[PDB]
Amino acid sequence: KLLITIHDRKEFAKFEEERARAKWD
Amino acid sequence: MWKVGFFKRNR
Repeated sequence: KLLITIHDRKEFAKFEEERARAKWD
Repeated sequence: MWKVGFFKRNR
């Protein structure tokens, strides 16, 4: 039940990996 | 899982 600390960082990067990533990426 | 259903999106 503590997977919601690191896995939640990806479970949120749905479009976030294209919104807050492509910025510096 | 438990709360994850709406937590892994919430947190």
